[PDB]
Amino acid sequence: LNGTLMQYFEWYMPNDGQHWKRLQNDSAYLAEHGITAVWIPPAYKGTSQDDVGYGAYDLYDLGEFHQKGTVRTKYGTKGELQSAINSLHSRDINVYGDVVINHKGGADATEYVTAVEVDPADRNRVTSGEQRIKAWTHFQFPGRGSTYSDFKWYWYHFDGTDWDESRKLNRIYKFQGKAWDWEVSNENGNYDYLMYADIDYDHPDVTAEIKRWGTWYANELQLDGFRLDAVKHIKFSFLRDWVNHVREKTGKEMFTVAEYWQNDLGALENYLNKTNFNHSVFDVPLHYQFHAASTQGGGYDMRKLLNGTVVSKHPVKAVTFVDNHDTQPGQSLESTVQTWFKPLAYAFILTREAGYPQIFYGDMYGTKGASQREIPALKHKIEPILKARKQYAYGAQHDYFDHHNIVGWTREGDSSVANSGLAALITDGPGGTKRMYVGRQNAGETWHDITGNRSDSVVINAEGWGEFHVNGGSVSIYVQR
Ligand SMILES: [Ca+2]
Ligand SMILES: [Ca+2]
Ligand code: NA
Ligand code: NA
Repeated sequence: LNGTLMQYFEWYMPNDGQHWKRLQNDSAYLAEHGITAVWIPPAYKGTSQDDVGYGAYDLYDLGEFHQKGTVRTKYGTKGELQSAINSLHSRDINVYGDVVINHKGGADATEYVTAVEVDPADRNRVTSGEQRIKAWTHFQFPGRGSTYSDFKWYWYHFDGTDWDESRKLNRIYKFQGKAWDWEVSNENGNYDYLMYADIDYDHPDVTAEIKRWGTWYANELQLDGFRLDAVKHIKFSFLRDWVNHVREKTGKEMFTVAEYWQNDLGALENYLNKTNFNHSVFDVPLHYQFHAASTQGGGYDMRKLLNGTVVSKHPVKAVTFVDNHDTQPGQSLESTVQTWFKPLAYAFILTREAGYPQIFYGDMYGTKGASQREIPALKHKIEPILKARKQYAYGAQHDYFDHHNIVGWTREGDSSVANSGLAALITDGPGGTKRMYVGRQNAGETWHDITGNRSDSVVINAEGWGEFHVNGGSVSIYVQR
C-alpha cells in the first residue's frame, strides 16, 4: 500500500543507448522491492546524442528521427522506451515523464534578432541599447519534417538567449518587443532566463502548442504523470493551466511533481499557492538539512529535521528525497548527502508517514562521473529500509526528536498489513538507547533490526514500550521477527 518513487537516472550514466533496455530488465526487481513509480529522464532529442535530456531540441522526437547526429536519444529508441514502459505497467509501476519546457536548445539555424543586454544579477535592468545579434532560434526539425507536428519555432517564440553567434559572445540578451514572463522566481530580479533560447509564455501560439504537445507526450508514452523541470524559470499560471489541460485531455489523474529549486519553504509555498496546489514539489529544504547534518560531524541539531520543510507543512504535496542529478558530485547544485549519513536520510523519508518518498538511481547503483568523489552503490544498505517501508511502515506514528543526536520514531502497525509496525532510530553522533512506544497491541512481540546494524532482539513490554538501540552515526529499524 505505501507508494515509493524512483528517479531512474543519474547525470553521468554512459552514453551507450541501453538505458531503456536496462529499465525494462530492472522492472521485476523494482516491483519486488516496493517501487510503485519511476521518474524517467527526458525522453526527447537533445542538442546531441549525449545530452542528459535538458537540452530539449525536439519534444516530438522520442528517439525516432535522425536529428543531431543520431536516431536514439542518450537512453535509446522510442520503441525501447515504450517496451520498458509496457514492462513497468505490467508490474503496476507508474511512469512519470520529465517535462522540459523552459527553453529550447540546439536550434537548426541562427536568425538576425534585435536585442538588448540585461544585467545577469538583475534581468529587469537593461545594460545596452539595441543591437543586432545572431541567435540560435530557428527550429525546422529537418530529420522529422511535419510528422506529428508541423509547428516550427522562430525568434519570436522566445524572450531571449545567452549567445550572440556574430560576436561570439555569452551575455543575456532580451529580444525586441519581448518582456520576461511573470510570475517567476524574483531571484536575479526576474529568473525567467536560465539557459538556451527562453520560451515566451506571453505568446498565445506557444501556450497552445506546449499544451497540445503535453497531451501528445502523455499518449505516446502512456504516461501516468509528470516531473516538471526548472519551474522557477517558467510562468507559474501557465504551469497550473498546463497541468489542468493535460489532465482534462487525457482524463487521467496525472500525478505531477515540480522541481522548484530553492532552499526556502516560503518560496515553495508561494509556488504552491500560485499553482492552486494542483501539483507537488520536491522537498528541497529537507534535502539541504540532510546535507547539513551529513557534513557537521554530530554538531547538527537533529531536532531541526521536523521544521522548515515542505513535508512538515504540506505533506500531501511533498516529494521527499535525499539526492538527485543536480545535487550529485560535480553537478550544478552539488550538495551531496555524505555516504555515512545517507541511509539515515533514507530511513527518514521512507519510514515516516508523511510525504511521497523518492529513491535516487545514483544512490542505489552509484554514480559514474570521472571523479574520486562519486556516490558509491548503496543498494544493499537501502534495500532493508525499502522493505521497512513496503511491509512495516503503517499505522499511527510517534515522534522522538528529543535530543541533539539520537532521534527516532515509531509506527504502530495497521491491521490491514499483517505484522506491520516499526521503531526507527538515527543518530549523527554517538549511539545509545531510546525507549519508544510502539502500541499496546504489539505487547510481548519480539522485534529485530531489519538493517542488521544491531543484532539484539527487543521484546515489547505490556505497556507497549521497547528499549531500542542504535550505533554511532548509524540507523536501526526494528520490526517484528
Ligand atoms: Ca523561462
Ligand atoms: Ca515573455
Ligand atoms: Na520567457
Ligand atoms: Na547532532
